[PDB]
Amino acid sequence: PASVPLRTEEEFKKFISDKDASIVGFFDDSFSEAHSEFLKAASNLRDNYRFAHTNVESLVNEYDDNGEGIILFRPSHLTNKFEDKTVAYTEQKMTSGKIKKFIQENIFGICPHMTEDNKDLIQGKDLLIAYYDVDYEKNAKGSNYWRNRVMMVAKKFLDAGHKLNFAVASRKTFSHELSDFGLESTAGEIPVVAIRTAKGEKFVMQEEFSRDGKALERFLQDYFDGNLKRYL
Repeated sequence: PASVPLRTEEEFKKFISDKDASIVGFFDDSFSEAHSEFLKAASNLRDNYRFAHTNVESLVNEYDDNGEGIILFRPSHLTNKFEDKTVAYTEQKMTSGKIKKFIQENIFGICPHMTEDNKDLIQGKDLLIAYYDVDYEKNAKGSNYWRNRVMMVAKKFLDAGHKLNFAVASRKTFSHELSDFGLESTAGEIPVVAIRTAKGEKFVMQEEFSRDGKALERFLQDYFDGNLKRYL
């Protein structure tokens, strides 16, 4: 069961309401070539993402116009003004390789919440993390407050040419990582920020994170300009 069959709208809504993203296939034909390739991708990536599919007419018709589509659904608690909750697979042809590329390029969006479960999928490319009291069980409000400030800045640099990934992470859960950056773990609300490049260079924001996001903005500008001393 690398992909969960969803036989009802209750089941589909239940599936997509998770704290992790959903990759849902919509096929009126359960034996199509494309349904086959869907299941191959689900099988290859079964531990990395949550796959489901459906042939429920009302659902396939809602999400696709040709009886053959895939929608990524981002976590509803992470919805934000900078991207949408859904991303439809846009290619005409469906292969497992192409479904794999699609999910990697799209599932996380601009600034995922990095967790113990997804951390190895977020890490590895040049990456800025903002560490603070991320916790959507007890602190949804403060979680969003800071993440929206980080995203508003990220999106300005992304919209310009710049290539860098962004994530928010619990300063607590990832306390061991902080020492790599000369940072300490606190219960504090105000984020600390460090970049690690894929090649291993580390850059640590020095100024306190201002609510107006301009400290983060100055840190990123300096990073891209190459005016930062690397940390160690």
